[PDB]
Amino acid sequence: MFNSVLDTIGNTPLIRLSKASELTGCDIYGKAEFLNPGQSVKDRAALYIIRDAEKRGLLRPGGVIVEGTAGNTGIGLTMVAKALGYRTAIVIPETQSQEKKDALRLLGAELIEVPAAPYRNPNNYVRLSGRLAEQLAKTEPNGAIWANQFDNTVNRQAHIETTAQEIWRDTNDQIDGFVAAVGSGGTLAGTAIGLKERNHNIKIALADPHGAALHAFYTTGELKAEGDSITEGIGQGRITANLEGFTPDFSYQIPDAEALDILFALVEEEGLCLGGSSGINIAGAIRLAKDLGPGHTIVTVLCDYGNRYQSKLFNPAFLRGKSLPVPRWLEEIDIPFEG
Repeated sequence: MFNSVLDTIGNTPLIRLSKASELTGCDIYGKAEFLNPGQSVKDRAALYIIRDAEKRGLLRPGGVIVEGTAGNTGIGLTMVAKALGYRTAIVIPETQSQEKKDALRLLGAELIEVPAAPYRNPNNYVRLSGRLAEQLAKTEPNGAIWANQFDNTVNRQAHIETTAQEIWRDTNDQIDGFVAAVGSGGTLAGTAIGLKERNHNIKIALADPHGAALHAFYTTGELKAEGDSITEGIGQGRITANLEGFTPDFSYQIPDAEALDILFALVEEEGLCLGGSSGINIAGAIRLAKDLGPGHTIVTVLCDYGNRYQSKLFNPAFLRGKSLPVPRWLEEIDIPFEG
């Protein structure tokens, strides 16, 4: 029933979050986007972006897709590209986890590592990937397109047409609230459009880590960032094109300790080891449940696995340096060798 791995993208299950549901008197669920074949939520935008470039005649067999990505979008793009007969040129900051870079080279991406840089600096990997697409388009006979996830609204469109419909159908029209953190804004803005189209009374919440500017913008009008977060995949300092015209009904600023407490307990109590953005998202789902009151159904997103972030998110020495909680179980049996 599946002609290729592309047919396994999406249609992900809702997993009940036991301790969060018990604490709030609500039914809280996390959408298991980590069960996508590329192992993250980004498979959805990756498919839609490449299909859009095809339908517009911008990609011909053997063409190249260029993207500035911290990793997940690169993995999703290269998987879809190889299945459909295209190539990828991936600009990634050199600071990202080795596990992510290896996955990209194993899948066949052409990998270009650059130093980390704030968006203000033109050598920021996103702005730089735009100029790389412009450069390669001059010499690629089969096309060279800029995926441009942050500002290509086909990203948002993927979540309008798939994520929101799956959530609407899987909760049997009973969902009361949806909450997610923002990177490009595709997940939150797109799911919100699709959910509110189905029921304008659904409440939408932003979950924002320290060091992002979006909570301040929506609540005070100022794009002001304070502190920093060790979570990765999220944290946005400008209104991207995917965020254009979006306003959340609730907005929460989640400190790292709150998200990590949830993540560490989820490993031990519920057998789930998830990335930093999932801790921010579940923390926001609990906040939303408290504002709505008991008896409601809330859905958030479990964006990727915790594996790829062990050296920081689950590292005692690194966490202690930032005064963050430490996984208790990472803090002497006689082996019964014979002879």
